[PDB]
Amino acid sequence: SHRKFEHPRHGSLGFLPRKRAARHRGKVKAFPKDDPSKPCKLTAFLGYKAGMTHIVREVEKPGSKLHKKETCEAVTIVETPPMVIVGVVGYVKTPRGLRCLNTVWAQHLSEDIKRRFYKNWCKSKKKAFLKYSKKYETDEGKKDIQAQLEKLKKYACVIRVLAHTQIRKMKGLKQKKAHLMEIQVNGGSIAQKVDFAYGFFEKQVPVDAVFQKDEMIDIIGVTKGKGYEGVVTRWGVTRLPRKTHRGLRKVACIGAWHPARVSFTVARAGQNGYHHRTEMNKKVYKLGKVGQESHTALTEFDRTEKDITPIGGFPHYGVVKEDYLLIKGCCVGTKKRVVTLRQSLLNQTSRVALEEIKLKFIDTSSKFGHGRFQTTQEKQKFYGRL
Amino acid sequence: KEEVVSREYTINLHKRLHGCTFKKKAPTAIKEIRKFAQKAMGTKDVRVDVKLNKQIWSRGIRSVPRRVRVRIARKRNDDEDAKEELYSLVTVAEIPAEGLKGLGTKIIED
RNA sequence: CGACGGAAGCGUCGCGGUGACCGCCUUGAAGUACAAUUUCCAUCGAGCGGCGGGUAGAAUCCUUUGCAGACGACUUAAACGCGACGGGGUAUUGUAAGUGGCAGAGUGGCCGCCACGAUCCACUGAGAUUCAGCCCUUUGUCGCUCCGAUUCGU
RNA sequence: GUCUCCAAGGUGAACAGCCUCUGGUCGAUGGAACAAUGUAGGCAAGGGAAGUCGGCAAAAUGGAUCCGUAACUUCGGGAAA
RNA sequence: GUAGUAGCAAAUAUUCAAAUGAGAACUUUGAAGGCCGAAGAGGGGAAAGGUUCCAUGUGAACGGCACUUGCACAUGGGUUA
Ligand SMILES: [K+]
Ligand SMILES: [K+]
Ligand SMILES: [K+]
Ligand SMILES: [K+]
Ligand SMILES: [K+]
Ligand SMILES: [K+]
Ligand SMILES: [K+]
Ligand SMILES: [K+]
Ligand SMILES: [K+]
Ligand SMILES: [Mg+2]
Ligand SMILES: [Mg+2]
Ligand SMILES: [Mg+2]
Ligand SMILES: [Mg+2]
Ligand SMILES: [Mg+2]
Ligand SMILES: [Mg+2]
Ligand SMILES: [Mg+2]
Ligand SMILES: [Mg+2]
Ligand SMILES: [Mg+2]
Ligand SMILES: [Mg+2]
Ligand SMILES: [Mg+2]
Ligand SMILES: [Mg+2]
Ligand SMILES: [Mg+2]
Ligand SMILES: [Mg+2]
Ligand SMILES: [Mg+2]
Ligand SMILES: [Mg+2]
Ligand SMILES: [Mg+2]
Ligand SMILES: [Mg+2]
Ligand SMILES: [Mg+2]
Ligand SMILES: [Mg+2]
Ligand SMILES: [Mg+2]
Ligand SMILES: [Mg+2]
Ligand SMILES: [Mg+2]
Ligand SMILES: [Mg+2]
Ligand SMILES: [Mg+2]
Ligand SMILES: [Mg+2]
Ligand SMILES: [Mg+2]
Ligand SMILES: [Mg+2]
Repeated sequence: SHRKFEHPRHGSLGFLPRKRAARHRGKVKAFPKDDPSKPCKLTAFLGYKAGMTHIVREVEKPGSKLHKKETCEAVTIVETPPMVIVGVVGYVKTPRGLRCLNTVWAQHLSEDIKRRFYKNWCKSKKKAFLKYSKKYETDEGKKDIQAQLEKLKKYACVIRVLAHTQIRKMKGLKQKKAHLMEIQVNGGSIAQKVDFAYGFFEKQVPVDAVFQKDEMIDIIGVTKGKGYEGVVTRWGVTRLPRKTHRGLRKVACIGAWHPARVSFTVARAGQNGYHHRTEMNKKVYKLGKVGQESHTALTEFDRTEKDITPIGGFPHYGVVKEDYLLIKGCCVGTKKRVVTLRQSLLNQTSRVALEEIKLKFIDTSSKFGHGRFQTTQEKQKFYGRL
Repeated sequence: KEEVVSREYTINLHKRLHGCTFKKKAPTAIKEIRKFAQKAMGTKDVRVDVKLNKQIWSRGIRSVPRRVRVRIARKRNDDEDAKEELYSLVTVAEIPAEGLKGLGTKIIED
């Protein structure tokens, strides 16, 4: 018989299976559509989640209750030191999808990236790319390298650069093995893309070259892990009455008599968290460039001299010293987790997307408690230098 | 370097016993000290002096001291067909007047 | 060798070298006695004995980490950094113990002194605790830097 | 499940509960982890029975001293109202 | 077959050193930390049991892990009106 009363089902069937992701680094499932008329430009960037804080800004939203008023909104700090281009890869459009044609690497590869090719770097002989690097040392070898590049210019339809992070510059991560990914190049002709990619071999690409302030971006990563979990927490099914024999944190009926099988739409206990997710429309409130006033937490209204890092350091992360992005809202994953930043696939035309951000105050009090001092000097002056 | 060596350590039992069950807290402190000696001396055979055991249990089974100053003396075992050539003896150590402030690891002379 | 071919190109074409067929010539076929698979090809795969050239690594267990975790698995680390203390930063509580007081409701002795007294004040936003899954780190102290084990080949 | 004798100190009305002395005893197979579900014990913003057959369960009340105590009543009670 | 699976989880709790032994988380001594808390996990007796009492020793089995251990096994001793 029909169910007595109607309510929507618990959970989404579009995020199945709820298994552990087969990767730790966020994978870009789709890159922005390529517009040849635009200059060559990267479409993605890697970063590390440092922590969260809140900011205050004066809203400019005509017709809104908040117009010319102040609002406090949470932000996430993503430390984004420049990436290093170490190779280029070209794909050919075939009836069976894109097929990788060839991969060309730079002559010199850092130790941090070479660690990515080993399970035990210290115990190994460190032979990776040693023979490959030698053909850059001979005229005949150089001709072969150039020939491979010309082959990409002739047949490749999609060009992606091999870029890795400088993870050594963030000592808080306690990791020396850098993260490598393919970043697609959009704009210009195929020849320009290859020339654009080859020109950056062994060079650094700052985050500012990919993203900017006030634009919407997509954040990709793996959510926080939580292990084996029951249906109530995993799927959000309501608890059973107090007097239920054999427990109340369950789904009462997991299926009708027919079909004589448990369906895949029924909530079941299992892995919760550590799932791959792609979240859209995260606005960039601030881009901090090292060596510039933008790197500090100063604002046109608050002239207190202070850094982005709260006193005592970002919990479980450390001190942010490299380029960083201030992103509205929350970011997937734990502290220190590598996150993938991607340009929006949609055309940003809403007023929120085009809104010009103007921060008034950035909170730098300690996040390891009920912090009430924005700077260490303020705290010391409070206690008579303590 | 030298098989026979003695040093004084300050063991932070508070962080090693964090979140431990009350009925196993003091017993777990003995295991943690035994593990600490093995890493600091590399000898599986670790012997705990009864005085040190008394200090660990001085405040009952729950409240183990937050920090304890101990002396670990690695020495040769001279018994017929000993399972191991060396062993470590952990005993209580005196605390200076200032306490455990600014007190690092110290090597005890002959 | 040269050029071309990227949809799975692994092929096509040109030049040179070389064999066969063909051309000419010579010679033979049988008694294999009336048929008995017309064994002989290329598709890789090879397994071996020799003759040349080429190459001189990884994975896993043990340990470590907690961005992970029921167990497996997963993310890290393994001659310089790591590890153990300590210091600083940060945070929680709310002002430690000791000393002194012409503070203290009062009370008991002696000839103001002595004794008792919860509490109060000063030293004292003091003391205690602070990664165990917080941050920085020799001003300073100390240790360890790898005995091994199991496998894997076009 | 199975009759009975002896019975310390403190707190307190109390061979109540809680702690201790004499005497007895650590006998319940151990080790490492800290998932779901469970069993036992807890707590919780704002609302306060809307839950459920039903306030089931839990919470709240609780000792002592002083004041004060209605309907009704078989005049005794009700009453620790 | 199920299956080396269900299962060993009430009665707060063990730790250190040494001795003995082929072998010790489980025996003994000492030290420490806990519990029973006198209507006891203490000290006796009536029923009922019948040698379980004591000493020494011990291959196996048994004491649902283990045991050098013993209310097990073997030998001997022990109850006076
Ligand atoms: K129904
Ligand atoms: K939720
Ligand atoms: K419910
Ligand atoms: K004081
Ligand atoms: K004070
Ligand atoms: K549980
Ligand atoms: K109700
Ligand atoms: K009897
Ligand atoms: K008689
Ligand atoms: Mg319906
Ligand atoms: Mg897709
Ligand atoms: Mg977790
Ligand atoms: Mg029931
Ligand atoms: Mg916080
Ligand atoms: Mg410290
Ligand atoms: Mg750590
Ligand atoms: Mg009394
Ligand atoms: Mg009593
Ligand atoms: Mg409530
Ligand atoms: Mg409330
Ligand atoms: Mg109410
Ligand atoms: Mg109702
Ligand atoms: Mg209802
Ligand atoms: Mg009803
Ligand atoms: Mg009830
Ligand atoms: Mg009434
Ligand atoms: Mg089992
Ligand atoms: Mg059971
Ligand atoms: Mg157990
Ligand atoms: Mg028990
Ligand atoms: Mg026992
Ligand atoms: Mg009790
Ligand atoms: Mg007691
Ligand atoms: Mg009695
Ligand atoms: Mg047995
Ligand atoms: Mg006996
Ligand atoms: Mg017998």
